[PDB]
Amino acid sequence: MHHHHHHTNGYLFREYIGAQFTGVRFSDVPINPNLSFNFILSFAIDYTSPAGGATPAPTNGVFSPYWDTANLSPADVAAVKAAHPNVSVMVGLGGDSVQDTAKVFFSPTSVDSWVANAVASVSGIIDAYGLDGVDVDYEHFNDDGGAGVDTFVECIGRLLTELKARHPNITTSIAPFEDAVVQRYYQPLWRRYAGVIDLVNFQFYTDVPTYVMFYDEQAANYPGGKVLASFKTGDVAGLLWPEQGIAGAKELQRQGKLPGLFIWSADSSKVSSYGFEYEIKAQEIIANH
Repeated sequence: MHHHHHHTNGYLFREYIGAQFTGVRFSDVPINPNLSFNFILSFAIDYTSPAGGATPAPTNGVFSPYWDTANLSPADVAAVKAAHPNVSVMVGLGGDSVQDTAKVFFSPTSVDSWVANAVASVSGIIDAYGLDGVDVDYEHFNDDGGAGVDTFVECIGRLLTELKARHPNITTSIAPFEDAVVQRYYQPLWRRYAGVIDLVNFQFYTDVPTYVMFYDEQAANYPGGKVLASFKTGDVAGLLWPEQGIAGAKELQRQGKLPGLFIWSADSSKVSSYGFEYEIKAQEIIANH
């Protein structure tokens, strides 16, 4: 039977930046003036510092910036936004590791204690940097006796609900990927708290044979037409990866299935053999339907 024609194509491009300390600055990244552009500062983490060889440990939701704050400061956020009225800057929470040391687990002491610490500390980072929202990117779960799915759903849902109360215009997102545990944690969060989660930054970087079939699996896992496509730069596999992402994004857009697109990461692109070419190509697609 005919499938309903999708009507979701949008004008959003997002760029993760700051995790890899390659000297990248907002001003290095080409910004297409004909779309909505977001940077995502990578990452604030509720772990202690690894500086000088210390072992990071969970802080129960007391987040600190661990991106390259020297090159991506509050003044730098203000400057890129003054030069580019289409730019917003968000803070990412979590990520894989604490500056390439300990893996970042979702490890609350309790819902209420973690939420209280997370609201205060993340609101503090949003205030200090003048930010426009928050991306939730927990990727490691203690799924065999540690903090379970309902604890995660309540922690993130209540954090985003209170931030939407305190910063009513902010943009929230979640960043799941295709891992059975990760999907079990994020799918019920979207079901129970979609009202306070604006975007799904699904990481597409399976035996599913095509990019669009893989995307449609996630559109069905996270209903509402707000799943962004994505790809990664600076890959061991080379330009094969990003070229498949570009082709996938073009095919999604042909089908009305491309609300937006994001790249991991500015830092990787900067030191790649292709510079920011994929940011330019991705933004050309998003700006010119």
